[PDB]
Amino acid sequence: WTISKEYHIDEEVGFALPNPQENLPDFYNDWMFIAKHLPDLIESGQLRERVEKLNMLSIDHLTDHKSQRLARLVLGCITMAYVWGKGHGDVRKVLPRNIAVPYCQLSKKLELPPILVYADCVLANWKKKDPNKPLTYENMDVLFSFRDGDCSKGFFLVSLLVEIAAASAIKVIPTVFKAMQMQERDTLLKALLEIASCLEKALQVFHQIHDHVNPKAFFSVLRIYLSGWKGNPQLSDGLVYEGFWEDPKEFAGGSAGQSSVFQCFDVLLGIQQTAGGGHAAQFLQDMRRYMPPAHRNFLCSLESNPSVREFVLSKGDAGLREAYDACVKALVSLRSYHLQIVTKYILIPASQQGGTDLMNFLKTVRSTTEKSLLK
Ligand code: HEM
Ligand SMILES: O[C@H](C[C@H]1c2c(F)cccc2-c2cncn21)[C@H]1CC[C@H](O)CC1
Repeated sequence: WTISKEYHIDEEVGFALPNPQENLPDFYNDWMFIAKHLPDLIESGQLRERVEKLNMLSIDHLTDHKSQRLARLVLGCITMAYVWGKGHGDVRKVLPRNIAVPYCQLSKKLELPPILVYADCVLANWKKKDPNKPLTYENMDVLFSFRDGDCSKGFFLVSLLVEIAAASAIKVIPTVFKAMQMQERDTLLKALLEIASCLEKALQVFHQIHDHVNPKAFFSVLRIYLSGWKGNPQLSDGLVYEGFWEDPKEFAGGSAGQSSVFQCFDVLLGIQQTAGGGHAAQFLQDMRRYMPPAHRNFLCSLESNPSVREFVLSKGDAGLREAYDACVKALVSLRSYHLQIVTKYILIPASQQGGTDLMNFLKTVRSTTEKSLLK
């Protein structure tokens, strides 16, 4: 009773793909070579030609979901490398048909947009060095990078380690809703203290970012390859997916608003982050379309259950209010620390070279979390 079945949420890894596939069938060896040698092919300036000189491979040889997730990540990384190139200005506004058609095919099959997404580069872009050793940074590695010294391993692994840390709270969600219907007051308080404990533990995981991500490398390099073609001046009308669409289609770039973890606690605790017409709420709602289907289904199914904030508010129980508030406080702590990280990794490098609009969105989301406190 957690239903890792219907909503595809693993007990230890959570929204992450449990044990992602490292290699694709030999049929797709031409795809795998490009994706694995992206730093070299970009630096040498022969990535684009090597992509242009590909044959349209059929997505029919991708049998299981794991291989379909790998190919999504493989083609997603190739697309970002093709579009952005060296990342200095020369942008390709047309994705070749031999890449654009199979990518769009597999994208429709997995109900995800044809752009690199959080679920590709974080949830499915990992492996454990020794399978018998635990899930720790030191025992882990990413499958794909963009450039040498892009700090993508540190960026993707720390996001994943945070996502895994938060999974420990997702398994107590059924207990929260059942304790509410059965009116098991003490169980609900204990369940809320357990969620708060897990979110407090996930804050220490964030600390690891400083050890494996450099401000200059993230801002001047990594940031470029995660950028998309929705509201982007250097791709005004979007990107053309050759032989699939007639018109250039606009797709949003990489966003952690695509992480189901933070969105599900915002829903669970009844923090009005999606409710309203404002930019912040609209953006977070849009990013749900960039999540795997089972995961966006879990978020609306949580919305379909009675409110935890309203239940706690309906009772003159200080102990239940304190437990609920510990969860909210743990979320404000994560977002307050995250705002400090964004100052180091975006605000300062930008000053030594937009960023204010990103700061406003984050401060608003944090504000909304802060205002959800009962007191
Ligand atoms: C170098 C470190 C990091 C930087 C520079 C960074 C930057 C940003 C920026 C600029 C945003 C603005 C909105 C967007 O994504 O479109 C954002 C949002 C977000 N980031 Fe990070 N981030 C970092 C690390 C992390 C990590 C490790 C996580 C863990 C999962 C994370 C979780 C989030 C979440 C959940 C959001 C959505 C806003 C919210 O719900 O508060 N970020 N981040
Ligand atoms: O915030 C965006 C980046 C986004 C993101 C990925 F994309 C991939 C993996 C993890 C994360 C993450 C953590 N916290 C924010 N994120 C960033 C992308 C480039 C844009 O130009 C500016 C926003």
